[PDB]
Amino acid sequence: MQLTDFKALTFDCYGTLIDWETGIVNALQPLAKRTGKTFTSDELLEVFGRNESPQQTETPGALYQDILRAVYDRIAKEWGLEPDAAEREEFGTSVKNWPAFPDTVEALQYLKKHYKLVILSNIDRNEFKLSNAKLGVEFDHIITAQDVGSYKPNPNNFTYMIDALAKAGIEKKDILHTAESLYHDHIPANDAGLVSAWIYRRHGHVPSRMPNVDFRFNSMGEMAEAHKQALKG
Repeated sequence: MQLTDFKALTFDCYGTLIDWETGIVNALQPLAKRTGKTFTSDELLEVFGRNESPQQTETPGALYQDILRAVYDRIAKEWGLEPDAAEREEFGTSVKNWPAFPDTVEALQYLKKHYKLVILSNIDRNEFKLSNAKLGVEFDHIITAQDVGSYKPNPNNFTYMIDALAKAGIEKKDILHTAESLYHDHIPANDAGLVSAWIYRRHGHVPSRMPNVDFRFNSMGEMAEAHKQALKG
């Protein structure tokens, strides 16, 4: 089991490459400032998570911005504020502002030399295009929840991706699924017969079980460095 056994990295974007948590903390600043209260990042993320839950659907909405706009309205109400149209507009379009983790770009640029790179995203393709502009590489394949008709961890998202890759010449055994989320990514990766690289980020949705993972790295940078070390012998 070696990182060189694989030809394609199939990535989660949001949570693995793009730091959605920081993006949401930042995006909540205008509304939060209006409350006059000071929140910790964990507090903001708790409020976001609890208010995004009721927006979840089986068939994905075409535009992720509609989820964010609905969450904005709910949070403003929770905080005892009237929603503001301008604030809602900005919050709803905030994905483009969500930052890459500081290690992401250099790691992707290195890994792009050696692997076919794939995105499997629950956020729509147009938002991803805006994130892609700050990720520093071209992706070979981009698969979204809208394409599939469901959100990961639905197994169809993985089957669709695997089938797309097979048509592009990549056998299932040559895929390394690289992601932060045990629940959204590694449980279904296990069930789809993929090998997993867990990019654990800040570790330490509740996964029903702990999935098997074959590699563990704190960041994409660490994964890239492990590849470099592997090549050294």
